[PDB]
Amino acid sequence: VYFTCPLTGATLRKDQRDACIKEAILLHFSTDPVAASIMKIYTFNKDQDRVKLGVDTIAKYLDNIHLHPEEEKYRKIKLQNKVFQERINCLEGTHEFFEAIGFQKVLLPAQDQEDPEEFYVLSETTLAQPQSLERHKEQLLAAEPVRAKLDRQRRVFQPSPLASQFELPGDFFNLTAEEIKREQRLRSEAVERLSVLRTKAMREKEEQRGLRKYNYTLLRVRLPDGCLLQGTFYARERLGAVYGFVREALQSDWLPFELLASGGQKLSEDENLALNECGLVPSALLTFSWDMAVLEDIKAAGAEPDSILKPELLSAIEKLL
Amino acid sequence: PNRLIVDEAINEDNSVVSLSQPKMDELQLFRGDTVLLKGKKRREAVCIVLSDDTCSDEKIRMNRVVRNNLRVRLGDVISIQPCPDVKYGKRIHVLPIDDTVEGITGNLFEVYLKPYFLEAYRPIRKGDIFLVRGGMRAVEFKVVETDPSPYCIVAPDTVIHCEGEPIKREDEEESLNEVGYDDIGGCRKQLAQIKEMVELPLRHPALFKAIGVKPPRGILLYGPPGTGKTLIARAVANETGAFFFLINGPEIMSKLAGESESNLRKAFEEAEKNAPAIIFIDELDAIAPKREKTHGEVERRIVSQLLTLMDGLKQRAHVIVMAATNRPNSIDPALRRFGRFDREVDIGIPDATGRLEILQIHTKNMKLADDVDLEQVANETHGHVGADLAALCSEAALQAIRKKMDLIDLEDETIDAEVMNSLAVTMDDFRWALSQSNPSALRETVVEVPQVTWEDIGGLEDVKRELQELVQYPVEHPDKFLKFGMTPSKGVLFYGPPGCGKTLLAKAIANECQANFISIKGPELLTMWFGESEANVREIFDKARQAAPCVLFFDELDSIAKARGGNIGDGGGAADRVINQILTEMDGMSTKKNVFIIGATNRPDIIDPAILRPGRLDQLIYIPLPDEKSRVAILKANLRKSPVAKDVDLEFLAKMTNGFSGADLTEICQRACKLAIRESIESEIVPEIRRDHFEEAMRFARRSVSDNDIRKYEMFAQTLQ
Amino acid sequence: FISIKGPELLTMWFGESEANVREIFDKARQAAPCVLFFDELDSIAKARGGNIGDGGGAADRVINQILTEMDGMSTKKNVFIIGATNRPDIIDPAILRPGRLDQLIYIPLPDEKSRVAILKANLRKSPVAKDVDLEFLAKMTNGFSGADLTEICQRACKLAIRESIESEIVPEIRRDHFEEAMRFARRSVSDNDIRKYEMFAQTLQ
Ligand SMILES: Nc1ncnc2c1ncn2[C@@H]1O[C@H](COP(=O)(O)OP(=O)(O)O)[C@@H](O)[C@H]1O
Ligand SMILES: Nc1ncnc2c1ncn2[C@@H]1O[C@H](COP(=O)(O)OP(=O)(O)O)[C@@H](O)[C@H]1O
Repeated sequence: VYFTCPLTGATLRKDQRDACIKEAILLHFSTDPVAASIMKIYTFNKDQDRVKLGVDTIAKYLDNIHLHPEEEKYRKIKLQNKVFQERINCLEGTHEFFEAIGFQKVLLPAQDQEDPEEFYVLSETTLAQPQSLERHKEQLLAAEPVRAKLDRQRRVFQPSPLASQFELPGDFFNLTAEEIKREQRLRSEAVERLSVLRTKAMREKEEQRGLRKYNYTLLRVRLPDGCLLQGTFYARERLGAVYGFVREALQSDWLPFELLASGGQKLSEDENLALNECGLVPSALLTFSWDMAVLEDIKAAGAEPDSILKPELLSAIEKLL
Repeated sequence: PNRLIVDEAINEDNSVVSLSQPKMDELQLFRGDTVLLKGKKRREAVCIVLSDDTCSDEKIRMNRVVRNNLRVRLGDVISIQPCPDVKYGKRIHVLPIDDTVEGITGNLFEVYLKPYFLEAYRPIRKGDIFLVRGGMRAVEFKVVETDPSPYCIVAPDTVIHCEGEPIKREDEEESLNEVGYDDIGGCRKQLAQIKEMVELPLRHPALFKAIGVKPPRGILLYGPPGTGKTLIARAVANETGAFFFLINGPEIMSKLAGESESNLRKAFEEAEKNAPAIIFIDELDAIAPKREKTHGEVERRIVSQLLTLMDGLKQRAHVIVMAATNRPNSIDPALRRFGRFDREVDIGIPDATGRLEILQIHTKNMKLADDVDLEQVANETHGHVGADLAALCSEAALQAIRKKMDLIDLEDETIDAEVMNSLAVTMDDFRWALSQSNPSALRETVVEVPQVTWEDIGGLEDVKRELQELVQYPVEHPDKFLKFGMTPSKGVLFYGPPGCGKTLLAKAIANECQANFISIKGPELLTMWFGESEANVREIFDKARQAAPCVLFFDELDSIAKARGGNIGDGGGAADRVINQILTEMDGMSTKKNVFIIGATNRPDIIDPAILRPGRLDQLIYIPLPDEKSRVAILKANLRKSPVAKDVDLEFLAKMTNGFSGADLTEICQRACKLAIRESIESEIVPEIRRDHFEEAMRFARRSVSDNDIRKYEMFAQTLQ
Repeated sequence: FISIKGPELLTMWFGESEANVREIFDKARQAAPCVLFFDELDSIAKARGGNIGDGGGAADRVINQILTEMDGMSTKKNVFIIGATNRPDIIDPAILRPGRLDQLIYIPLPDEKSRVAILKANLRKSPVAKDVDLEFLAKMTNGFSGADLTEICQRACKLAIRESIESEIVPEIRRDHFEEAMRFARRSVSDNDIRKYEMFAQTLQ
């Protein structure tokens, strides 16, 4: 399977994903040090429950100085604190985040010991504008691990009427002895399942067997010109990637349109829901229609909408047989 | 290949079928793709394919409308052939079926076809029959012209035409408003039992023709009127295609001797001539009443004629006989002898879930307002049967009709579709109808799955485990019980101080198992004793078997012993007429009946000791008063549904209320609730229960179990261990 | 063998259908040779309150019909009638007169060798480990009846089942299962009742 690194555009295989993204996040520090540290915290650390605990504790330290910027006791985060040591210091990229959002790493004398302790001390440059840390806190809290983009491998097809032309033998409708035995047994088993006394745990042991089959999905889009557009997505990919996928294939990527789900339910581009939450996993057909703002001009002018996609993709149409 | 067995659907929509995902993956079609289904007589239908978590790999789930278009029935096989070449339609001409458009006029497109197809993108093929519901009418249409052919997808830009006389239905097609399986709400278990017993001999008789074993001959349905006895039998006949011959008591009993028998045997002859067929005799108790109650020629001769006609079923191949009565003991027992009516099914009374489903069936054609809550209605309609819920929906509709029709004033033979389209039934119209409706099954005992779960019982963790083990271990490890020659226990007695959860424990195990809970209380045992009607105990045990899986709970086993004096005593002892029948029936219960018998008493020293003999209530569980942590759990459970202020210290209260049982801690909670209500009402003339209300509530509640009673209960428990 | 149990005697008494006694004896006459066993002869006396009850005597509708049929039954029919009761002090003494159940046998609690035999017989349905000392157990269960020795056997079996099931979350009943059962099983006849039974047997000599 082929993937694209969302930070560099490099083509990767399934095994090269973490190696390239990790390096791209370290390179990203030249463009936005805060965004690079945020990606480093979620992407490098596989234990996401510990990542969340470290992020919440960092958010608290930033709120302390934000709410009381006039009190110097909130300017310094102690790296030897019993909470910091377990939640923040155990993660890769949290030290870089503090430096990126205006903290300096210094050694200060302890209030009761000769040995200096490690602190992240906020500088005057960022302390003068508390709204800077407030925005950086929100950027970290809303973050997630960086995952390589699945290569969509967009394809266009033309259904061939010949696929629907087939005559069956008359005997195909004669129910067999093997089918009859299963139907007769299922009738007895269905009554036995309702008649038997069983606890919920014994029911779950069998019921739960149907819950784990898929992690990817394939989508098809039915275009008004009779052409079929297909591509591949993560089972958890956002609806916005399907709209972007279609926009890339359209002859005019800016021209507004709507997509409908497999049951006719309209999906809005502004609804950032996962494909497994939209009911489009492991597979679904979506219906394409131009926005009313577009259809009104096409119809009013008497135009025939005889072109939907780029000629660069249409030249590669395969027949469905 | 690519052929699946037709089964029932959950999604009622007429343009979609559901397959098991592995078959969609082998056919390389996606959810929402349009496919053709190949049916009988060189017919096909076009639909959208989805999937669910209930369809088997070898099955296709489709509703009645799709099966009728393919001229197939449940149990048949069809082929699936994806048709991605389907194009969008430009013009489609749809006309109604005359059988459903009578008495109604106006613009059917604007009311029915337009919202039905608008943004739905349903596949349409020439000749398709589909149903659109609304305006308290179910109207079906046929497609007569499609510009693309032979099938297309409707789009918002498709021209929809509708001009011409209504279409007369073909004689080979059944109306979509006929009774089918989707018209039955509750009693799914009973319907499944009928399917097994009836569909086999009518669809596949060869399993009995070539062998010395005969098929089932007759099924007796019983229960209160209005529960679906005739509904099930009719639905089965229509779904399978068997001819339905309807017989009833009054029709035969109103006739003169000689004519009555001629009409009865003629129906049997017609059932064979038109076989496969089902002969349904309603009000069987009127055809065959107890002989000692009548001496008429018609009542006695009709029984002999029916008895021999039932025996004639050996030759009347593909014919089965069903009957309906009120109770299994209300008919001449001759009909229940070997052969004849060999099987029986107890329909019972729909529970809260079934009542909701029944209401949803009746409202299929009704426009409901956003405030209508049918689940709330189903919970209020205790004691009602489907016949009463049908009347309830009708009365609610009639109230809404009167309110608007007084302003519409349409004086003609037909009613406009538009004015019906805007007619909605509100929650006030259902509430009004509820106040006018009167349940027909309020006298009979209602048996259903209880809503009490384990989280509703504080403490007693070891008891919760034992009750679960008594159900899981005898069935997961039968080889180990056989290996050591042990028979699993089929009952338990609960004893100890009152108000500790005896009843809740029996309900909670039934809840988790989704088993029916049958509650027998003191007054019921006393009624049988006082009225010398102990024979009714046999009916209680028989209901437990029919209700299986169920828990048969005999509360207040000492109610009669106390009525006879308890501590003093009349002229009898511990045994009485009612417990003697219970003891006799208990000996007949098997672990294979999926019935668990639970008893409870607050005075186990005065109950017939025979009930504890091996083979009966062999398990004995002592329920002590709750400890400190359990009392807190009880308070939290009692307040689980109420707003409680953060200043309320439930652990503090539990530390003081040392002698208080769960029932007594509930009194404190409810007192604090009542105090909070008074405070709120007086303030209007606070929104949560404050500590002050709990502190006052604790000043009025008292422990119900004294120190003397605690020692009495503990000594008994130690005596038996 | 014809078995009449308490519930049948109580049904006839409570329902005023003591005439059904004739059908019971008629079965014995037609089933001959047979043994006509009337269990729980005191079932009605106990249902009448046993020790307190009403102010009347031991006679009732059902025992009167039984005694009548007994007198009308000849030994020439090869029918032998056996009765049993655990409370002979509350049954109609008429049944003990010559011509009725005039032979009396006292059945005490099993002795040391009998209790061992009972334990061995009751365990014939289950695998038992070689370490189980049934003679030691019988020596301890001095006040136990045969039914109470069954309770021990059943408890030890159920304990073996419990442990066996838990091991999958054992192949036989081990000494530990019987010793543990000894802490849950109890004698059904108290020391006061044992002396009452012996003193009653002594009173009858
Ligand atoms: N279990 C049920 N499920 C659905 N509808 C029911 C049920 N029981 C009764 N009904 C409804 O109540 C009415 C019953 O009247 P009827 O057809 O005479 O049958 P019966 O009197 O045998 O119950 C029908 O309108 C039917 O739809
Ligand atoms: N263990 C318990 N946990 C929670 N609530 C209890 C408990 N025991 C009793 N109650 C309260 O007492 C009330 C009566 O309980 P119930 O089981 O009907 O008592 P009984 O079985 O003695 O009649 C219930 O509504 C419940 O709120």
